[PDB]
Amino acid sequence: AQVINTFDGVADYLQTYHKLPDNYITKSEAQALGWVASKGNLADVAPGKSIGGDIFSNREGKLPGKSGRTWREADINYTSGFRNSDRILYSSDWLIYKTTDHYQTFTKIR
Amino acid sequence: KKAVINGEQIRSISDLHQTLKKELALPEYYGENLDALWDALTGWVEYPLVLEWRQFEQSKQLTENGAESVLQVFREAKAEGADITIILS
Repeated sequence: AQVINTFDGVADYLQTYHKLPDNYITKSEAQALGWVASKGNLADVAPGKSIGGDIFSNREGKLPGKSGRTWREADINYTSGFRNSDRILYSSDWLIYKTTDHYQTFTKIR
Repeated sequence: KKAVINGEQIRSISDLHQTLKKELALPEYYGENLDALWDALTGWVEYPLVLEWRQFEQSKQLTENGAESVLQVFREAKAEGADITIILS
């Protein structure tokens, strides 16, 4: 399988190609294929895929909001089983940030 | 399944986050904030989920009316297709 899943790996791809790697499907697309989250079964129904691409609403306003700018997010460092706490966050105007603590703090990395 | 939030004992917004955690058997890494509850609700939690929030207006004043925005996240989650029943007692 074709996998790109690290903070630098996905960050550089988003900057260069303005698109997420192909190993990412949204929650919705995954739910359709048979993913039920509490079973921790992403790898059985979508091997090689990670959750990524979904809109991030930036509910605690920790990230720079501005009119016209949408945020989105994706899982980093996932292979199998239950999801972890690492995420990348990218904007429509390509700001990139990351979190390793299940969204408590966010670091700008590009 | 059946989780009961008593809005009398909800001292603060952190109090709430700890209760949601033990009551919905949220991840040990849980970030205790709204972005984190959204992800736990759309990507961790077992369904069907039925949430009973007793005594919501008390909850609101105590939580400087921030209980409303965590009520909004369960509604949004439910509009996305999550099997959540909210019972405002």
